Amino acid sequence: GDDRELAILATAENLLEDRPLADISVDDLAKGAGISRPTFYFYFPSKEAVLLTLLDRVVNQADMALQTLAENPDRENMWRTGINVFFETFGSHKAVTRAGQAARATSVEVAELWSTFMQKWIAYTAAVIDAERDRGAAPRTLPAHELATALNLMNERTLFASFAGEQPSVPEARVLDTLVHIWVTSIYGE
Amino acid sequence: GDDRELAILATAENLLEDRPLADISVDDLAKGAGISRPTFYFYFPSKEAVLLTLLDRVVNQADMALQTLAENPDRENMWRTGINVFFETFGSHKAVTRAGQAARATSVEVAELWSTFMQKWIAYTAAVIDAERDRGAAPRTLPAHELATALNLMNERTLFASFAGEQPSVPEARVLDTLVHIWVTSIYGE
Ligand SMILES: CC(=O)NC[C@H]1CN(c2ccc(N3CCOCC3)c(F)c2)C(=O)O1
Ligand SMILES: CC(=O)NC[C@H]1CN(c2ccc(N3CCOCC3)c(F)c2)C(=O)O1
Repeated sequence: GDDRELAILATAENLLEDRPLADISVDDLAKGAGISRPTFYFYFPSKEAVLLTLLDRVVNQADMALQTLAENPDRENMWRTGINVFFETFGSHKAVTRAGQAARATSVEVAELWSTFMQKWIAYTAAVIDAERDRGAAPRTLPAHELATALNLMNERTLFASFAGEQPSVPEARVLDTLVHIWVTSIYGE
Repeated sequence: GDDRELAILATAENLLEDRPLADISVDDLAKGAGISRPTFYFYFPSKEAVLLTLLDRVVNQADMALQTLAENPDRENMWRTGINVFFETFGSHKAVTRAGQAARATSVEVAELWSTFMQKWIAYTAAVIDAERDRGAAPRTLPAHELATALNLMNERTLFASFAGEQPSVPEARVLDTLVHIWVTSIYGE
């Protein structure tokens, strides 16, 4: 039962590494999962729903890793370890990341899923900036929530350009340092 | 001759304010332009080609405005006036901007057009950062081209989220100040 669904999900993630979702059929997904097409539709209403579940797993993986960091005890290193959660989680799931990004234009559930977790991560970013200002380590410059929004959107666009190998992009081996520098200077700079 | 093409372009930009390109037909474009459908196809092979021409006009408008600034004579104000070129140009063409962004996923000519001008604007950003470092006004921190890439991708994503009213986004009345702060602190901060 659970294994057939997992088999579908594993096949989809494996097939997404070689071609986009538009070049993958339900028959492809069923074959790689060792099931029939009617059996597929018992577990998922569409191949788009399979992607939604894959993306949901990846964004929740990143969210739970951030929560783990948040519950635990320099300033540059604090932000680097946190940004790294997203660099490593989405970089370990590049095919799903890329396909989920492109799905936002056509899937309201995917758009709402991405929007929901971006709001959460921006609010937590803003809370950390506020706490940094409260203790006197960061200056009171921009409204923290607007600063947090821009920095998070930067990371979204820059990480996914690097993972997709877009032209232009920051080389993947340089993107962590690049983002950390911009976060640290814009949060602590006066 | 030239007027019929211009009439097609004006109709498309006007129709794109109320609905996406997928909800606009060649018959819509021909009717608003006061021509027949075969006459439309004399001027453009598809409605996607009409969008390409519209976007080409907008990115060249922004590029030429930047060139005008570049040929002419504080540091925060220098970057603000330059970022404003893109805020005003694309903000005066929000429907085309939005439709052209979404077209990158399906149109190679649109993707290459956006990629071409982003490379140009990143290289010019990097050259200004370098000149700022050469004269001693900016510290030698990140490689200037990688810094320039991240900042330009930030502006792309943040401007277009604000113009589209996405959730999350920086309010349009705050996005110029937000971006200028992040550019200035990350270029001049040590
Ligand atoms: C005190 C502490 O633990 N600091 C670590 C920071 C990291 N971080 C954060 C949030 C969202 C993101 N992003 C970037 C990538 O995509 C979306 C969200 C991010 F990179 C980093 C945050 O608030 O905690
Ligand atoms: C000395 C001088 O004239 N400085 C003004 C700066 C502004 N600027 C620049 C380039 C690309 C962008 N963007 C952001 C929006 O989308 C893509 C490119 C930008 F905002 C700003 C640049 O190099 O000149």
